[PDB]
Amino acid sequence: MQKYIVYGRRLPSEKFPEPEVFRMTIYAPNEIVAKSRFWYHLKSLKKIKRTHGEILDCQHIEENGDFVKNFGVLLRYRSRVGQHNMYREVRETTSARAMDKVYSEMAGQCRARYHDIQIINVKEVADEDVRREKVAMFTQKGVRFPHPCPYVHVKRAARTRFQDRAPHV
Amino acid sequence: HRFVEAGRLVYLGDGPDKGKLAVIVDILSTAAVLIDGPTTGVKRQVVSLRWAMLTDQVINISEKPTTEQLKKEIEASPAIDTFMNSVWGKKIQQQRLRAKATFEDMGKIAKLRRERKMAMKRIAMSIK
Amino acid sequence: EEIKGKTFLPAIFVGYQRSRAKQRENVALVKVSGIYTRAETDKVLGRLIAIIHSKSGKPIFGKICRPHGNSGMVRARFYTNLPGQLMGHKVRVFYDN
Amino acid sequence: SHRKFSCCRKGNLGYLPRKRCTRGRGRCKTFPPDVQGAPIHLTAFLGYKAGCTHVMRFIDHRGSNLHNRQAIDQATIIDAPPMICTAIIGYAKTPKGLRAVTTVWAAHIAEPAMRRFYRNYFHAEKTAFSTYMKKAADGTYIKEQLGRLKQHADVIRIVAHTQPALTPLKQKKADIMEIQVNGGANVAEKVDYAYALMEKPISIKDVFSVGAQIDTISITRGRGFEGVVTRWGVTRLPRKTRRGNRKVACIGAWHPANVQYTVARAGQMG
Amino acid sequence: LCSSMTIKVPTDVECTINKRVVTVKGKKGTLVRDFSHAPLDITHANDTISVAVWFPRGKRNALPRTICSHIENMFKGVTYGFEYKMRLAYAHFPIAATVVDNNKAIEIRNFMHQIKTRRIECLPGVTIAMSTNVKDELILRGISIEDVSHTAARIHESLKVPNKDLRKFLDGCYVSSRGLQ
Amino acid sequence: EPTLINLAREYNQNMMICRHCYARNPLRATNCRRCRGTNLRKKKL
Amino acid sequence: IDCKGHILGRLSAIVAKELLHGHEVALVRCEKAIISGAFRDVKAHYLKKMHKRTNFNHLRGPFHFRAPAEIVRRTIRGMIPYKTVRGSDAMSRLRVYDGIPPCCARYKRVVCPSAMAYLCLRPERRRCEVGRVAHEIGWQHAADVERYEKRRLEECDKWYQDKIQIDKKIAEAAEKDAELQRINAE
RNA sequence: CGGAACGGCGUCGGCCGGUCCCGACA
RNA sequence: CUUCGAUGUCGGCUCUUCCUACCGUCCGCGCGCACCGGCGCGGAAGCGUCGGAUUGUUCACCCGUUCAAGGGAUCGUGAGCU
RNA sequence: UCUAAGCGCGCACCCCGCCUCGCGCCCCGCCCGGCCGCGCGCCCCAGCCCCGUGCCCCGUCGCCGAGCGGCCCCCGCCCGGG
Repeated sequence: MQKYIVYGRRLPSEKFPEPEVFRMTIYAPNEIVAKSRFWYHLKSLKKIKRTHGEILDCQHIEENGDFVKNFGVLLRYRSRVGQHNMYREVRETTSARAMDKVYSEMAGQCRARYHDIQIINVKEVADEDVRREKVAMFTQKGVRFPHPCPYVHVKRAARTRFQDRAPHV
Repeated sequence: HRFVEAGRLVYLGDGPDKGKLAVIVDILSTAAVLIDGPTTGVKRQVVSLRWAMLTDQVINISEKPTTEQLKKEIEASPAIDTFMNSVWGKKIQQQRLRAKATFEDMGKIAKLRRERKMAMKRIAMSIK
Repeated sequence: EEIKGKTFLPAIFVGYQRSRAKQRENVALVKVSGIYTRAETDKVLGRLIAIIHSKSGKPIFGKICRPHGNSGMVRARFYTNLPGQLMGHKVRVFYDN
Repeated sequence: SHRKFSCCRKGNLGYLPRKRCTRGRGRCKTFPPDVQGAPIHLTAFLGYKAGCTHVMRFIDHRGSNLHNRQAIDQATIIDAPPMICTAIIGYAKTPKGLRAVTTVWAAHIAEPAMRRFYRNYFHAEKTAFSTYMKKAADGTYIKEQLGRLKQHADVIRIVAHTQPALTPLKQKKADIMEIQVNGGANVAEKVDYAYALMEKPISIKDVFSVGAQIDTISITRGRGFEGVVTRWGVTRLPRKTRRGNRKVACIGAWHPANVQYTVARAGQMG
Repeated sequence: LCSSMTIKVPTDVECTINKRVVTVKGKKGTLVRDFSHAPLDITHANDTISVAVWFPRGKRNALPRTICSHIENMFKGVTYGFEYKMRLAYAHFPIAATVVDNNKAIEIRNFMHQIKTRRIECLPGVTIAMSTNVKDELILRGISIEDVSHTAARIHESLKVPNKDLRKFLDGCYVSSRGLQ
Repeated sequence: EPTLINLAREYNQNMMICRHCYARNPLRATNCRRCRGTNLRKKKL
Repeated sequence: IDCKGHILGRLSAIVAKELLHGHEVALVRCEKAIISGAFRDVKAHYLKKMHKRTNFNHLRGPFHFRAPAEIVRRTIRGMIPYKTVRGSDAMSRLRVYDGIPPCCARYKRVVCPSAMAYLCLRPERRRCEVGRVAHEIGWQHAADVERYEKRRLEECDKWYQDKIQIDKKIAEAAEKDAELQRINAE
């Protein structure tokens, strides 16, 4: 939901005076979950527990949302059968908003919650590179389709309920 | 007729900017769209196509036109005027006025609405 | 009667503030017409309302106190307490005072 | 556990409730299908069972042994004195079923019909039809009301009354019965045929034919309170049963915990 | 995404599409088929009828082509007609087929020496004639493929051996040729 | 007779039977129409 | 309320609430209400729901009314506290009819759009009209209701042609004190 | 719609390989 | 576990109901289905599933016939009986 | 390619009829009397033919009549036989 670049390292020691600083880009709802996800990875990836480590920064990045881009995300998710790898493309104005779409699609179709899914990388695919037909259908220059759901103006009927005529669509 | 294409004037059915006029810029998916309303009050946002009912007028638009380029075209195009002078446009203006009515005003109108119901009975009886 | 040229906005006394376990007869839930949203309820909040007793014929006055849900229903308190045979009977939020 | 030996239930449950008939005499309940453009005919007649005789008949049934052979068969005589038609009811079939438009009565109704309308004719005030005979007998009333039947009715029936004076019965009151007129090309053909018969006798010879089949409808002979063995046909229990052999031994099982409607019980037979 | 298909209107046929009712007018008659059972944007477009289904999911994609084919069968049937040929097949007992009415019904008798008589009434718009030059054959000719096809299925269904082995007892009336003339 | 026996065999003998469903199914079938997706067919002469 | 096209349950719940607000609702053309789902399944539910009956005495048991307005009424008696006086009185306030009877022909009819099946139910959810299920379970007046609603429509249109003509005269009287109210009514 | 091993050319979403303007014999 | 200041304890007789995991009859389809028959399968609980010798027996077994499925209902059925 | 849209035929089963009961209601007769209400286009949603309104005051001034739609009222026994 938000997008954060979290910097953290292991605590300084006498055998290793300067420890390596590792930066990860974590998409998370809040700073505390971003820090939590960072440590989950740095425990498995580089054997650094939070107890044995210091987080030196959890910066929030406010990416410009003026124009739509195509995003391409690769993730690893866990089913009731076993872990699977997956590449999902999404067209959204920003990367933080693109992870919301991906997480929503993975919750609805893959029944996968945020804590199961690990995001290997997010990237901006160009219109030429898009590999999903849902994404590619709208990359085309002039895309015109009737309103997908025009009956959805039933938002009038709750406030109205009775009406003299049944409304046309 | 009436399609989700760049430039279609869209009435905003719901959301923070309900009751407002915007132009579609790009279609993220059938579900969504990026609209902006420089002549009106809508800032640039991605809304669900559900919240935006299409209007007949489509404004000429340069692809991916920012706010400043979109404003120049939205101001120049006579589409917003044609819609606002239309039957839907006039209703939207009438609906806008109705919402800002105090309890004192609601009473004023209800007396003047009863007066009309009775006037039509007086007129319909006259039409023999 | 005290109320003769008092114009009023139609309303209905739906029922008492209740839960599926305990009923609170002190506060009565009123559906004011033309008000479908909790934010719309502010315009008719703190206003005099009355329910005409069906046996007596005389008005039991009261005031609208606070909104009940997101859909307009308001919570209202009456000078006595509504008898319970008056549910569905109309309440009158006067345009004047 | 199961019964162990297949046997049917004793009794038809479509003849339930087995109660004394509340209807005064046999009623027709349904009438023969109307049939469009048939020859115009009257569907029913009222009669009184007289006796039974036994007849010798020559049976021309090919494939039966008794083909070109002779058979003595039981036959039931039903006395049918002519019936005076007294009225004409029209029913319009509606969403709620047939609903009668109106019933138009003759300007003169005979004494046996009037007798049906009062419990004791002698001590009766005799006010029935008093205003109606005055409103009718001008001719115009009947025609205007018959016109209402032609425009707003589909099922035209004739209301007839038996004449008990021509019978050995001690009744003295006419059984009043509606008889449907079937076969008209139009509704107006049925009402017009009915007017020809109004206030006039109708005989069985016109209503039915020899060789045709008829559905007799009547209330049966009565035997009063009767036991399960006679009323439903249940088997008498062995002779040593204490409390008697003339009963259904179990009226059900522990579950369902109430006696069932399908279990034979003592009550009115006939 | 629009799943589209296109059909080309023969100028022998003048066709009018209102709502989803399609009427074709041709030399042998006028056929009217209503396609309002499904969601389609059928368009006249000069000489091309395009079915055009929109947002297709699993079987919405299937619809554009069946409709386009159901329309070209209408065009072909009005222009040339449809003739389904049915040959009575028998061994010991000859089937007797008599065309009755104004060639609008058929009676098939002597099926396996059966006392039953099987009259099949042709659907409105199909006429049954006997073979003029083929022998033991019925010609079903009409402007509608669905009418001519259904009428012939009923004629086949009527002549069904009761029990037996249908593989050994392979008698019955069977459609032999289905074709425009 | 010959061709008519072939036309009858077309309508009476040339088919594929699903072993579970027992249903008649076309000769190029892969899955039975009724025994959904049941792939086991045959037909005997 | 004309139950033409109204989803049975979704209209009933809107009506049951209005019956409990003392609103005196009457439902016409119940035969044209819609039950979602394949008819074969909808009929099967209404035929399974008729199998429940008190074994000892079916006259003591649940009553299965085969008429469309009587099915529609039992649907509302489920969403109403009928045993209590509040709900027993509310059930009294409801009048339900198949077709528009002469009693209800001259009332102004509204339609609740939220409960209609065009707006609810996706194209393909296989709709089923209540009247068809009624004739399968055993209603006997399906034909008679149509024959009367064919003649009702015929008068309705003749009346409408006269009504368009009379309204022009009503609308033509646009000059009076009514303009003064219209200017103020803003 | 408690539920299994196993089926599905129901429908959506994936992962990994093979061919296709050397047209997926003409 | 629930009942011991008591819920009468097998089979038969009598009587109703219920289930399907269907034996015959019905409808399809398959056979190593020529026919007759058998046999497998899906739908189907409307009707039928009887008379007897021995045994307290349910069961068993045998004889017979329009050839004869299986069960539940406080192991249905004692102020009904034996 | 029997199915996905569309369509035909289709079971001793199911539902309806016929039959048994029938609360209510209806028409009529006697009687023909009060009381109450005030309001009608239709279709279709992948044409939706110009929409996204309206009503929003059942007393809050509405209440005559007309016309329609209601509702209520109304109807003996004893005795003797079957």
